[PDB]
Amino acid sequence: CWVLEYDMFGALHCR
Amino acid sequence: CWVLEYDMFGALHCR
Amino acid sequence: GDKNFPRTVMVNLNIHNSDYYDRSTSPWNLHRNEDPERYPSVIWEAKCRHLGCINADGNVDYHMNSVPIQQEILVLRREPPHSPNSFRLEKILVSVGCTCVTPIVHHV
Amino acid sequence: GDKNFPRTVMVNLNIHNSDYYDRSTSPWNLHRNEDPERYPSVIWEAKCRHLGCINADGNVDYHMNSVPIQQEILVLRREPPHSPNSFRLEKILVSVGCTCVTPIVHHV
Repeated sequence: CWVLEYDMFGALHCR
Repeated sequence: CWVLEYDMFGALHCR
Repeated sequence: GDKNFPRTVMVNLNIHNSDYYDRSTSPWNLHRNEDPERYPSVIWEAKCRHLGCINADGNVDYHMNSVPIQQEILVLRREPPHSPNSFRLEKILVSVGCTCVTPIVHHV
Repeated sequence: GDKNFPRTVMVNLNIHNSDYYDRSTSPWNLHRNEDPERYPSVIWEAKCRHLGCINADGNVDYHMNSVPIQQEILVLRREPPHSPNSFRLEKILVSVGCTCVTPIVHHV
């Protein structure tokens, strides 16, 4: 999981 | 900071 | 997974760089949770007080809905259990407060 | 500080264990922020759309206030800069959404 981001709905994602 | 806690207002504190 | 991805990283834990729950038309209560295996050990969860929203007369209006605003937050889970210096990153879905929304109702 | 407190801990980064912004009487917009020195690198900030709250007619009622619901969240800051495996724990105050509150107004 090199890139961890929040989406606009408050959930985290591995990008 | 052995003990890290949220208070009921959403702030973090070292206890 | 990617073998170049670090399975362990170092983290320095030294961080350095009125209330709405009652006054809101979608008021909420707060529930405490404590887990010594988690850092932070104490988190609070908002629970909406009512199904509807409070109107100008102080009564519940059921034509509107109180809903919780949620987000995922990061915490550290001790791994192995009781470890003072070894953790796994963890995500938790928390309710931060409530808002008042127009319901989904079809005029069929 | 306490000399027994670990100044560095290990963290395994492998995590394993409709929308209200528009429908709310205190609606909000979302602003994106990206910083590659932060993990998570992308966070979003809610900004309340209006000073007042939306009434049954779809108009802004200025006798009520839209206010942001905020909480501090934990993130990791790369330290030294650009480090792939060394961080400092950091806290950020984020606005998650908005709620509608009765204003503080004195009948003097």
